[PDB]
This record gives sequence, C-alpha cells and structure tokens, in this order.
Amino acid sequence: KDYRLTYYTPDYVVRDTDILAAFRMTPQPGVPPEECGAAVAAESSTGTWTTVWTDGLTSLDRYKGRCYDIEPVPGEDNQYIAYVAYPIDLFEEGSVTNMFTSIVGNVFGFKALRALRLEDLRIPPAYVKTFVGPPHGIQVERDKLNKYGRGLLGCTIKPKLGLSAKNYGRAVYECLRGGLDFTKDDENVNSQPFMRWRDRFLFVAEAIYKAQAETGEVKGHYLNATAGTCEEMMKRAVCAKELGVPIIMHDYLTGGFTANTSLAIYCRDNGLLLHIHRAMHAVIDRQRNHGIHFRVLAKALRMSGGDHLHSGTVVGKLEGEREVTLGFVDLMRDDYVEKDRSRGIYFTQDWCSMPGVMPVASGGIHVWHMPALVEIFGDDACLQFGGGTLGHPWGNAPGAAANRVALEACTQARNEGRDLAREGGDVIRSACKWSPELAAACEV
Amino acid sequence: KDYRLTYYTPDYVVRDTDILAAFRMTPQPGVPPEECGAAVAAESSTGTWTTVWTDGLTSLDRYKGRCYDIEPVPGEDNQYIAYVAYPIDLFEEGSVTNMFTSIVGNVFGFKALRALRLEDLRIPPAYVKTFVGPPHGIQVERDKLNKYGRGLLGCTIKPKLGLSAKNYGRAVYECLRGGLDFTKDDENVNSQPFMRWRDRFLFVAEAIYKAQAETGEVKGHYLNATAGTCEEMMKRAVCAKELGVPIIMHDYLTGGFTANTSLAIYCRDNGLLLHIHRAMHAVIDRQRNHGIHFRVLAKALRMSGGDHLHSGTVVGKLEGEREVTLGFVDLMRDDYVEKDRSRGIYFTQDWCSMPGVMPVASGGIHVWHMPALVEIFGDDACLQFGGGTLGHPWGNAPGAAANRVALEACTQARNEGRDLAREGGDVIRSACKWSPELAAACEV
Amino acid sequence: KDYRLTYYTPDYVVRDTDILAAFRMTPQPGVPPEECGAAVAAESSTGTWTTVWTDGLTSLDRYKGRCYDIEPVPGEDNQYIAYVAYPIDLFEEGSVTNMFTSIVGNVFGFKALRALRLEDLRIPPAYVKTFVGPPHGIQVERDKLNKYGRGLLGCTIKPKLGLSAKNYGRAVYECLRGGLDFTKDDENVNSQPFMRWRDRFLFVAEAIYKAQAETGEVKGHYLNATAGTCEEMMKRAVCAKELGVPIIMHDYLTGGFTANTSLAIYCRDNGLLLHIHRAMHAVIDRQRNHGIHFRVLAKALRMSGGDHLHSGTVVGKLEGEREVTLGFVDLMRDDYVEKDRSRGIYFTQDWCSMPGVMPVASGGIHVWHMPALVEIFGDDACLQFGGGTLGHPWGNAPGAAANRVALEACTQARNEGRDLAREGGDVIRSACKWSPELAAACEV
Amino acid sequence: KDYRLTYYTPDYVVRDTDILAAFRMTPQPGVPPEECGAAVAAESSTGTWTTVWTDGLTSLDRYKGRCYDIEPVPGEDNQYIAYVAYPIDLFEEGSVTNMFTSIVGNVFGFKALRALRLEDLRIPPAYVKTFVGPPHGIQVER
Amino acid sequence: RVSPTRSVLPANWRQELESLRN
Amino acid sequence: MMVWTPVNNKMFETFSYLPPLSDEQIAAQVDYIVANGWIPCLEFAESDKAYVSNESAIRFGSVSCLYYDNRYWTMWKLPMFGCRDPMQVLREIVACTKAFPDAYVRLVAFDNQKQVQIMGFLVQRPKSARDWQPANKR
Amino acid sequence: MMVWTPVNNKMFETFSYLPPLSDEQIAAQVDYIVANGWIPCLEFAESDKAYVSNESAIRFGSVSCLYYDNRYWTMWKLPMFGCRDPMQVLREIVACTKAFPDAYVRLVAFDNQKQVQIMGFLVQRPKSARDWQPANKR
Repeated sequence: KDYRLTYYTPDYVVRDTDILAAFRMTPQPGVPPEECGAAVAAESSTGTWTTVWTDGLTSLDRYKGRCYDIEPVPGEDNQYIAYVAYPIDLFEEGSVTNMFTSIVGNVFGFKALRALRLEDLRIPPAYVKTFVGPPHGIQVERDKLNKYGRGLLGCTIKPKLGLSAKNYGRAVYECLRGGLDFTKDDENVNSQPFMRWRDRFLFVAEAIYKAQAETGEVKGHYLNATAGTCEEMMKRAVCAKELGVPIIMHDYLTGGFTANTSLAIYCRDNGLLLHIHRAMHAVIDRQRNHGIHFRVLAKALRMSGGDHLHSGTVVGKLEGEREVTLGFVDLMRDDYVEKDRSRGIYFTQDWCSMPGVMPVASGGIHVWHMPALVEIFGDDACLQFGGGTLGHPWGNAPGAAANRVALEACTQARNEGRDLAREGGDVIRSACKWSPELAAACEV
Repeated sequence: KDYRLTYYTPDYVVRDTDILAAFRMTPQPGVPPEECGAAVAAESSTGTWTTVWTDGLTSLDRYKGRCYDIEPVPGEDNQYIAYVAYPIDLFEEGSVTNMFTSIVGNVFGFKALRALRLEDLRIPPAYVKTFVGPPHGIQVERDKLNKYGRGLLGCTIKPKLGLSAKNYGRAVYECLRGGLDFTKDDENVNSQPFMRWRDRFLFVAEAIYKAQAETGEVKGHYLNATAGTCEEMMKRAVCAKELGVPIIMHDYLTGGFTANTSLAIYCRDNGLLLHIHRAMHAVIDRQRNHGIHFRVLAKALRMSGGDHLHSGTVVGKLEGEREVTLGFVDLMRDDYVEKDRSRGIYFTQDWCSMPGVMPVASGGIHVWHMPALVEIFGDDACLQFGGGTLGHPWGNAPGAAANRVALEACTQARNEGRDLAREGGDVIRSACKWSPELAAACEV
Repeated sequence: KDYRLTYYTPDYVVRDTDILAAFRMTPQPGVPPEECGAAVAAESSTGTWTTVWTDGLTSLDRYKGRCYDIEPVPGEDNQYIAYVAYPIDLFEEGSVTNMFTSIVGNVFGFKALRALRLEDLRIPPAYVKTFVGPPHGIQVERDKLNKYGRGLLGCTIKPKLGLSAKNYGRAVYECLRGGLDFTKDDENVNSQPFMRWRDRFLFVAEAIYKAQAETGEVKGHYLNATAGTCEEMMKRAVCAKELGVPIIMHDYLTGGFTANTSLAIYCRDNGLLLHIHRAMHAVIDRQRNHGIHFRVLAKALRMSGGDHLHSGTVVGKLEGEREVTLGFVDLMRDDYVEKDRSRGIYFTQDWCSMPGVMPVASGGIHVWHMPALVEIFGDDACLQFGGGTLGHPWGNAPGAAANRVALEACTQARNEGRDLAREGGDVIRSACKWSPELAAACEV
Repeated sequence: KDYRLTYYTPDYVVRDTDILAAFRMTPQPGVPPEECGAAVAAESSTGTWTTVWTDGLTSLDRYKGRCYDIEPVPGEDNQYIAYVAYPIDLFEEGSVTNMFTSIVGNVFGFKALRALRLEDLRIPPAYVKTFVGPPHGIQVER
Repeated sequence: RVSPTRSVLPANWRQELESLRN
Repeated sequence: MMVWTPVNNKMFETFSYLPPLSDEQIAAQVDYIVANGWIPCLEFAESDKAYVSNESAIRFGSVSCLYYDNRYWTMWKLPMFGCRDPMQVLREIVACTKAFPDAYVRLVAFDNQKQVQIMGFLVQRPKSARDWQPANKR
Repeated sequence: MMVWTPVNNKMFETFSYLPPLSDEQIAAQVDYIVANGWIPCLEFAESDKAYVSNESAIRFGSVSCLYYDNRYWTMWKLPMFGCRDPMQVLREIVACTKAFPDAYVRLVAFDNQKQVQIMGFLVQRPKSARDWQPANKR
C-alpha cells in the first residue's frame, strides 16, 4: 500500500494490452508526487491512513496498476499528471461497470490527495473487442435512415398547451413534418401522472408515421426508455420494437452502465437505434480539479453502447474549450485517434473498428449559428435546436423548415468551397431571399 | 427560464407531498443569489446563456420546482443554501433513477453558478411509499441471522496465496470459522480470468457451510453480483439463490440505480440479503463545494434498496466530520429524523416505516478502536476489519477470534454502564488476560 | 319487464336442471306480491320505473327466470318468500362469479321492493358437476393430516411482543407445540411494513416444522395468501408449495370469487389445503330483511372451493339461531340435505359427491364451552380458540395443552355414551384432577 | 377490546397519512355512543360478547384505529357518525382487497351495534400513490 | 439508550441461589 | 406455573393427551365402534416408524406438500368384519402386544357407509420407547 | 502461535466468546435490560436443538435462502412483563436449569417500543454437552 518503490515504476514498459489512465492529481501539501502517483496506482485498502499498514498480497503483486510516469502541469504549481498502467487481467470482459469499479472505485477519497481528476483512458484493442458496443453506429444509422451528406436535425419538445401524451404527440408531428429528422423526449419524461409512458409511445408513433407519410422521409422521436427497473426499461424497449419505431433513448449515467449495456444489446438484437442522454454528467465532469472528464465518460458510453450521444454545445465557448470538445468528438466518432495534448487527448486510442457514435450538439437559440456548427462538427452530427423551431414566430413546422433550409444552404455553400467562418452570414441572408420561413426567423 | 419572480417565490408554503432539495450554491461573481436559486429551480433549457430566452411552458407552469428560501452560509462569503420545492407529480413512482434525473440532471452545468452541491433532500411520505425499498432491513436481518445485541463483524478477503476461487474460499473459511459474521468480496472482484464468478460462488458456498457446521452460527459472505449486464447480474443472483446462501453484494453507483433496484426486488422476492458497496462515491461526494453529499446518495440507496451500506470510517476524523457521519447514519437507520443543521441534516425526514439500512464501518488496522466504534455506532452496524483479522500474527481464524472477543467485551462493558470513551483501553487489557488471541493482537 | 303474467307462472313445473332461488321480499306498500315476485324473476332493465317499458326480448323469452310460487312469511305482515326458477342455460359452467351476477346482479335495487333478501339456492346436479370445488374436502383432509375421531383445534395468533415475522413465528411454535392442529394468520395480515409476507412464510415454516418434530403430529398454520392482485396471490401460494407447508388461507369475499376459484384450482393441482375466511360477510348477511343469507355464501364457497370455512360461533346464540347455524353447517358438510324450513333450508340440495367443507367455529374465551361445541358440531369441525390458549395463565403451550385435553376428554365421554349437555361440567372437572394445565385454565 | 378510553380518543390529532372512516352507527339500546365508536375502532376479537376479554396486544397498541369523534345525526334519535383514524402501516400498499379486509372485515357483525353503515373514507396521498389506478382515465380516454 | 443504574443484590443472595440449585 | 416439556414428549393423535386408556376405557370405545356399525382394526409400528417423518422427500421435486412418511402403520391381521363383542378386540390387542412388545399399537375404525377411516387412537405404548412422557409431562 | 480449534467448539452468538457470565455478570446485564424498559425472557434447548441445522430443507424446492432450523428455542414460562428486579431472572435461570439439566439456556430481551427481540445471550451451557469448549479453545 503506497510503498512508492513498488508502485511507482518509472522504467516500466507499457504493454499493448494494458489499460492506461491519466490522473490529474493534486497532492496534499508536503506529500511528494511520486508517493501520490503510487497511492493511486495501489488503491490501498486504507484511504484515511496514507501509509503501508498491511503489505504483501496476491491482489497487489501481478494484478497491480503501476504508476509509470509523473509529469508537471504547466502553469500550475501543485498539479501533476500521473500515468497508471493496469493489466487487462484485472477487468471483466465487456463490463464498463467493472472497469470504472476497478479504476475509479476508491482512489478519489484517498487522504494524501486533495483533489483527483481522471482525464483520459487508453482502452487497448484486446479490451475493446470484448464489448458489443453501439447497436449501429454512425454509418449503419445513415444507411438505415437514408440520410447522407448533412447533419441530422433534432429539437426538444416542450409543448405550449399541456404535457399530456396527445399534445406531446401533436407537437412532435408539427416539428417533424416541417423538416426535422428527430424530436426528443426530455430526459426527465419517463412515465409520470401527467403522461404515462405507453400513452406517450402510442401518440408519438402516430405522429412519426403521420409526418413520415407527409414528408416521404424517415422520421424518428427519441422515446425515453429510462426506468426505475431493468424490467420496466425492457418493457418500454419492447413496446418501441412492436410499434416498429426507429429509435429509443436512455440516460446512461442515472440509469447506470449495467442497464445501458443491457439496453444497447437489446437494441442490437432488435435493430433499434439508441440515443444517449448525459444527465448528471456535470456532477462528475465539470470541475477542473476533481471528477472524471467527459471524454472518459464518452469513451465509456461508446463501449457500453449508444448510437447518439449528447455532446454539449460549442456556443459561448472559447477556442480552447472548443479544442477540448473537438477532441472528445473525435474519440466518439473516429476509428483511430492520435495523442494530442492541446486537444486534451493523452493517449493514442485505437477503436479497432468499433462503430463510432454520433455527437448531438445543442444549436443555439437561433439559426445564425448554423454556419459555425456545420464548420466545426462537419456532417456527422445531430444539431439539436432548443427553440429555433419553436421561438420561430410562425410555429413549430415553419421553424423546423427554417432550420432545415439554413442547414442545407450552409451545407451547399461548404461543398462549393466557401468559407463558413467568413461568409456564413452572407449564406444565410442569401437563403432568406427565397425562403419566407428562414426570412421570418432572421427577422428575430 | 430564471425570471427570478416566477421561480424564486419566498412566500411559497411547502406542501407535504413536495420533494425538497437543499443546494449549497456558489454563484459567479456579480450574479445575485436570488437569480441563482431561481435558475436551479427552473433548470433552464439553456445552460450556457443564463437568461430567459424561451419563456412560457406547460413543463414550466405547474411542474416547476420553486426556490422558496435562500440563506447565507456562516463563515463563507459567496455561498448560499437554496431550498427548492418540487411537486410530487414530477417524479416517476418508485424510480430513484428518475428522481436524480429530475433534480440533478442538468443544473450542475449552469454557467451562472461556479459550483453547486446538493446537500439534502426531503423525501415526502407520499413518494417514499411508492418504493419497494430494502429487501429486509436491519430488524428482519437480525431475525434471519439470529444475532442480537452487538454489532456484526466482517472482513475483506485479500488472500496471501492467490486470487484463485479455491484459495479465495479457503480464506473465507478461515475468517468465518474464527468468529466473524461475514466476509466480503472485494468490490472489483466480479468475474475475471484469474477467478470466474461461478467458481467463486461454489467455493465460497462450501466455505460458508463449513464454517457454519463448525461454529453452529449463521455465516455469510457478500457475493458480488455486479456485472456488465442486467442479465449477467441476475444470473449471479439466481446462482446464490440456488446455493441457498444468505447474502449478495452490489456496487450501486457503478452498476447504476436501474440495476440496483431490479436486484433489490429480486432479493425481496427470493429472501436474499443485499449488501451495498459505494465505489465511486468520492468522485461525487468528496468536494465541499461541488457534487452530491453522501447523505443524499445514502437516502437514494435506502429507497432503491439495500440491506447494508458502506458508510465509511470514523477513524482519523474530527468531531465535526463525525457529527456529519452520525447524521447520515441516522438517515440510514431510523424511522423519523429531525432537522439538525450541526449534523448536516437540513430537512425533517419521515421514512414512514420503510426499513432501515445497516451501516458498514471500516474498523481500523487494529482492535483498540473497538471501544470507540461500539460507542459511536451502537449495536446496529457491521464493523469491517481490513487487516485486524489478518494482520494478526497467528493468522485469519485467531484474528477473527480476537476481533469477536474485543467486540463482545466492549459490548458487555457498555451494557454494565462503563464509559467506553474513558475505560475502553481498560476493557481491552482486561479481556487480554483470559484471551490469548486478543493478547497476541494487542502485542502488535 | 314485470308483466306478472309472463313472469309469475304459478303452475310452472320445476325442472331438475333449474337453479332455484328463494327471495324474502318486502314490497313497497300498495304493490302486490305477484308483481314483486315477477319483477325479481324478470330483472327488468329499468330499476327506477317498476313498469314494462321495452317488452319482448330473446334474453326474456327462454332465458327468463320465472316466479313459480309466492308464500307469506308467518308472523310478518308485509314479507313474502318468492321462489324463482332459472334455466341452467343462463349460467357460465363453473363460474360462481357469473351465477351471482345473474341472480343478485341487479334486483336488489328494484324500486317496487323496499327490501330483498336471498335466503337459499337450489344448485342442481347438472350445475354442481361443472365446478372443480374444494381442493380436498373433509375426508381427504383427515387422511392427509392423519387425524380422526375428534374436532381439529386452532387458535389465532395475536403476539404479545411484536407483530414482526419472527415473533409471529415464535407464537405459532408455542401454540402448535402444546397440542393445536392449526394456527391462523389474522385475515388482515397480508403483507405490511411491519411484516412482509415472504418473511412471515419462512418463519412460520420453521415454527410448523419445529412443533412437528417436537410433537410427532402433522401441524399447520393458515398462511394468508389474500393479495391486491392475482399474480401476487399466486406468488404467495407458490411460496407455500415450495416450503412444502400444508395449508394456505384466503378471504374469499374481499379477494373475490374470481380469485378464490383460481386459488382453489391451484391448491387442487399442488395438494395444498385451502382455509377460507369470511371477512365482510356481515356487510351482506346480517340484516334479516336485506342482503344474502350466509348459507347462500357458504354454498357459493363450496362451489368456488375451500377446504375449511369460518362458520361463526354458537356461543351466546339462542336455540333458534342455533338451528339456522346447524342448517348451513349441514349444507357445508353433507352430500344430501333435505328441505327443512325450521332450519332455514328452503330447498333439497344434492351435492352429487362434491366434497364437503369443514366448518370453523369460534370457541369461547374459555374451555368450559368444549362440551357444548363437541355436542353441537360433532367431530367434523375445527374449533378455534381466540384466547383459550393465550388467556391461560401459563402461556401459549399449556393453553394449547388445556384445550386439547378438554376436547379429548369431551370426545372420550361422548363416545362412552355420556350426555354432554348435562354432564359436560362433570367431564371437565374430572379431567382437571389429572391435568394441571386444564386445572389452571379452570381456575380462571 | 372496546375499553372506551383506549380507543375513543377525542383529542387525537389526525395525521396526514391516516386513513379515515366515517361510520353511521346504530347502537343497541342502552349502549352509549362512545362505547360503540370505540368498539368499531378496536375490531375486538369477540363480536358476540361486546366486552373486553383478552386485552393487551401488539396488534392493538400502535396498529389500532382510534375513534376520534362521534357526532349525532340530525333528525335521527339513535344514529351517530363515528370517525375512525387508521394508521397507514395497517394497509398493504396497492391492495384495495386488503383495505376492505382491514376496515370492513369484521365490525359489521358486532353485537353492540344494531346497524352499521360505512359512509365515506379519506384515502391519504401516501396511500393513493401506492396504486396503479385507472388504466387511462377520462382525459387519456378522450 | 438509558444509563444502566446498578442494582445491589439482596444480602446473602449467594445463600439464596445456592439453596435453589440443590 | 409449569412448562410443557419439549423433550421426549411425542403425541400419537386422538386421546394421546389423556392418560392411557384402561381395558374398560378401551372396551367402552369399542362399544361406540360396534353400535355405529363401524369396523375395528388394529395397527402397529416400531418406534422409528411411529411418528411422522420426511425422509422419502429426498427423492422428490417440489411436491412434498402434505406428504409425510409413517402415517401408514402395519395392519394386525384383518379388519374385524362383523365384530359385535368388544372382547375380541381386547384379545387381539393382547395378542399384538405379545407378538410385538416394542411396538406402539393403535385401534382404528372404518365406516363402510362413508367408506373412510373414522377413528384412530392409541391403545399401547412400548415401555422401551423413551420418545413419550408418562403423563408427568408438565 | 496457537490454533483456533475446529473440534467441539460450537458458539451460541452474543457473549459466547467471553467466559461464562457469572451471576453478578448476569445481574448487571439484567440491569441493562430493566433500565431500558426491555422485557427479559428465558429460552432453552436440548443440545441437538441448540445450534443451526438444515434438516427441514429436504422438503423444499429452491427456497432455502436464510432458512435454518433451531433458531427458535423453547420459551421458559412467559416474558417477564414488569420485571424491575434482577433477582427474579436469576431465580428463573436456576429453576430452568434445575428442570432441564441437559439444556442450554439463553436470556433474551424484547423491546416493546421497536416490537422486536433486542438481546439474546447464553446463561447456561450443560455439563453433559461435549459440543463446546471450556475457554481453553486455543
């Protein structure tokens, strides 16, 4: 337990099958960095003490994480990055639950640390291949939805007239008919006295099929399957299956990894798409000195399984916070990601053909952010509009139509070689001339 | 969205069926407390903006949490307690998952806040009664185990000779035979290449029954049921059922509330006891300014269901940190808990006959902490010994026997009216005279 | 609808397959008896009107009950017995639920009647044979219990120390060990916060087997299976099956005939005995001028299925109320019962080898009622003692032993030709000389 | 069992989680209203006797319905409304069957009463929320 | 939990229990 | 205040809570059997087979409900069809106990109208049985 | 370095790892019971019924989980309602052991507030029991 010479082994060669972790570490004053890195490597069975009391185990001889490198953080005075290698034998194959239990189960309480943040993980190909992963992934999703060469467009339904299931479905119909690919159950809408889940599912299925008959395009609504129990959760997933509807939704951090992985496997087995909402992520991922950075939680989700993931907004963020967001968007979507510290990527990640996950971005209040979103995310993203469609003065369907026109004109202009950073306002104003819906949204 | 007159309603009368929340709140400098409390009440659909952009919803007219009180924190300069009432109609009956989604789903990212910590929740009797809750609770557990008038004694198994299932079971046998009520799967031991779960279950069942035949007392081992999937988890719970063994274990924060509640219902339906381990709690609960205090996570667990809960150690803690621990121990165990700020209890909690949960305390390295543990916890607790039993020079069984003698002599002395704060060293030394095992542990 | 010439057909010959009903009828003043009897026969589709409004139906041409006889009630001035024949084609085979719907579904609200009581039913052999009936019946029960030539002895458990499952089981053990055949869940004890059903079942099974090992006699406890839902009810019946315990219990009037018949069939299929409790019977059966006399509800129960039935007490009743009780006790138990007006039996009932049901009698506070109970009921009855066993000064087991001695001495004296009406006090005093437990009960 | 001072507690404050019952009550002539209200509160295990016999239980100390109010019925001479509070712990969550067993299971046969009618029940929010309830209800149906 | 106040055993309690055992 | 003993205090159903029936008490019960037209029969068992046990349930799936071994005892000769005089039963009781001194002996009765066993009570305990108490069972 | 013996070393839950409580030690525990308003009661069992066993599980399907036989012992008289003086329990302990010399005797306590058994510890081991060790159990 934290001997510093057992666990801090700076000449260790990292194996290919090891799981690597990068901990941003804030030691208590007077505690040297090598002692802290070793303590995090060791996960000592005493977290109050910070000393080796009971030393010599077969859980601590070959099944030990080793701190193989400690680096200073530039500009900080008491913060270090500690790199820990874990042997792949520590982990239950295919269990995100068990990997977090092994890595983050205990060390965040260790008294020798003042603060501890888990920045990144290197998931080796040998561990990656034990997971079912996302039910479809971005490519399969585009083939199943028949939708190519632009972002997908969503919006959250907040009805003006009631939260009843029937009014909920009316609003879904109005948004989808106007041009959106998807609408979205709010993350707290599970099954309440004002709106029981099975009534919601039925009226949303009528809305999806009505807008699909009308538009001739494939339409969905993310039907929230999050439940108190796995059996209730699967009752909802089964209902969606039987309605033949395309997509369901789960709040993976509040339901849990055990339930999320069960759901992702059901969705792979029955061809449902799985939208993943990240409620409570800011409880864990917000503070710079403590918790678990979202890129780790996104990597976990990609392993547990999800076809879409809420990935934040880039509205109102500085270039440096935008570098970070694009880092984890690459970890979500790509097959191979190279080490890149300025994007916060501490490890080369090889996904070993595990399907990527579509990031879902909050678009802003208005449609003038459309050029920036298309330039930053590219085509493989859902842009969610929280009130673009509904703050529109003519209502949900022209608001949807205004978002779709703006996305398509920005896509056209991007393919034509125009610079959306410079000319995006000129692209929108030029589409306003022929689109009355977009012209009315830009009057706002 | 954060209008301050809509959401901050300081003359609101709290209804009996409302769910109350107390948020310790750190506003961004220049942002007034009433605006922050209102924003947390509102859960605005813009977390970046901090302004009312899209205002007027039927999700936000009658289904809105209201900030009914903001108080300053004494000694702090920029921290406030905001009290938020939520109507019971917001919540899915019996779903801990959905209550955290509704309360902590989004507000911890709100930009008007620098930091946000959820301190306490008032769960109303009308919501409490929708939950199955703990499979047995403390009383039923004591009746089923036939064990009255002392703490229960556990220890974690860390074998000296291997992590194989057979050696794991040998160590379980040696500890249990000496006097311990329980032994404990380590929280990461789920099913690994070095030890697959079903082999572990079988050898532990042989050990439990061997020590039970030998001692004539009921014995258990917390068999870790935590899995990647709900179906794997239930495969393990079913195996324990069929072995007829008394207790299983779950890591409720890494498995998730959805899986934990499913498991707790299985355990109620098949008479298994459910031990709950709290791995990753320090990711969420450690920093004073951000996250979710453990008492909330304990209250959640009592609702989701668990018969025991890891509740920390009180070794090495000051009296003020000990007041906090005893506060949540009362929320875990008692039927009715009164408001008591100095113990960190912000709300009167009426459990409305929901069974209590047994706290599990880390006992120290040695047996001299036994008088303090008995005085602080009283009888209704499991004391876990991490190396008392195994740092003992004569091995696991005399170490178990030394812990059991010390617990029983401290219990005897407490019932005889002796002050364990003063006389506990004199109680232990007096038991050392006739117990050679305890005498050898105190030589250390 | 109430034409009086269509429905009152006083020269109709009663068919063998007809279901007959005898209604005690209180017409509104000025309404002739023939019009009221016809109205009850017709079940007019206007209950407010008392006139033929819409007349001529194929539900009212050949599927009509006919009032074939109206008699005055002696000593009464405005009360009549109306006899109604119903064709067997009206009734769903094997459905007590449907027979009450057809006979008592609507006529008790008819405005031409001031009051209406259903006194008796003639169930024809052709209808009787469509029912599964009691799972075992009295004979099979005696063979399975190995208990011949005396009444069975029960007592209700009301623990002095708590209503917990463990204390409940301790009291069951103490009563059963002393000499009682059965103990009894209270009718409201289903599954509460103070005592959940599966915990109760387990501790009662330990008690039953402990007292059985000790006495060497077969022992039972009526485990209440009454639930909110059929699935919960069957979950409890299945648990009893798996514990291998002899008997369960149902409250057939509050659970319902649909659930009771389902349960009785489960019990036939899995060899469980079914004790039937008659809670709410006095809501229906008490008032002389309105409702449904208990003998009808007992006959219904025998068809729906029960091995025992709570049949009242005869303590504190006059000879005339005792004649009535013995009437329905014969309808419960016997194969063929002859018409006998002074015992309230209005129809000859041929049970056509449907097994009889064991009446359960409340014995009094004390053991001095034992000679009267043995003389009135004979051997085929359970005598329940409500505080004979527990008002005993030495506790449950000597109280049980005092009841068993008194029953056996009264049985011995009855077989020896002694008159228990005269000599029963002399039988008890003579058994007090050698039984200290009975001598201490008679000191009270 | 019907002590009148144990079960008739006219200064009891009604809890929010209690189930309340209003019984229209017709006592046998000469039996005072407070004795009848208490007997209905108690559900004595002797329904023929109408007197205490075996007294002192853990089913009758904290799991007892209490008659907290008796009112005369206007225009009637021998009828009273007795109000009985039942603690929510008495009842199986979500089981209408068990609530009728607990409230109306036995008292309608009690010999101290000539007639007994159950007029109304107050179902508390804490009990109401244990029930699934109507599959759709009026709104969803429309 | 209340503080257990001690009860002095009656004089010659030892003599009382010894007689009973025999 | 006395304690009903749990030790060696086995019961054998009807009449086992009374003192052992004397010969006149057995004769009077046989008179009850004969007057009713019932058929007396004797049955016997050794002490290890005398009381209910569960040992056959090892072979079973989940069907032990109301199964118990040792309810059946062994018949002594045949049911005494046409028994009218009680002295034949008393002679047969003596003969059974003489042949089987370590055996419990029970007297049963069958009612051929209802086609069912209708009585069964014990007439003899073996002295060598320690399983039961001699009515100083407290 | 000594070896905790597995042979004949049965335990009987609370306080069984201490030396047998003297009369003064029992009296002081009874003072703890009385001060709390708890109800003392005595229970006893013969050696073959004293410790946990599984023999009833032969009758079961898959529901043996936390079932065990011999948790229940046999009550000695009645719970001592209104017990205030410890000399009554000490007299009752002597009376139980006098009536049952081959029996283990345990003292239990019930808390009528929480309506549950709240103590249980052993006050007498029978001499003739070889199942347990006289605190030279090593």
